[PDB]
Amino acid sequence: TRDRNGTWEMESNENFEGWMKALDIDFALRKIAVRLTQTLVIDQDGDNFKVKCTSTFWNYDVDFTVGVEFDEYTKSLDNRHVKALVTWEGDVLVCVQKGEKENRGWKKWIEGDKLYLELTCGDQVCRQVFKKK
Ligand SMILES: *C/C=C(C)/C=C/C=C(C)/C=C/C1=C(C)CCCC1(C)C
Repeated sequence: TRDRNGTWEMESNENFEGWMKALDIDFALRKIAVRLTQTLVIDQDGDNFKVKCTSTFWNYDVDFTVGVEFDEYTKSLDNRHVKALVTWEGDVLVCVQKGEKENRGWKKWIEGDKLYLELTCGDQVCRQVFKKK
């Protein structure tokens, strides 16, 4: 399915520290973030998405249209400008963030009841799994 709509509660988070370190997020901020429980809210309407990842201190929001490049400034993360592009590869939602870091982006799959998110930077992959609330 290409559906991603819903409220998604994190069940597992693998190598979040390694991925934050690959982005050069400062150590002190990584220590605050690393085991915060995350909720991911996705609103999807045709090509248009609004994605909100929320925690206690610390949010990450992005809105985009599938197939339309957009500038992203990761102000609450590593504070870089990337040219982002989200597309479908079959039923996989794929984002490439072109910029300083190589292999930077994310992918979302659904399998069973569950949303699988892989965040990449350099040689690091962070694997998260969410259940729909
Ligand atoms: C499709 C879903 C995506 C791309 C969600 C990405 C979520 C993040 C990059 C969240 C990052 C966060 C940190 C690096 C610090 C802790 C706060 C978070 C969880 C919002």
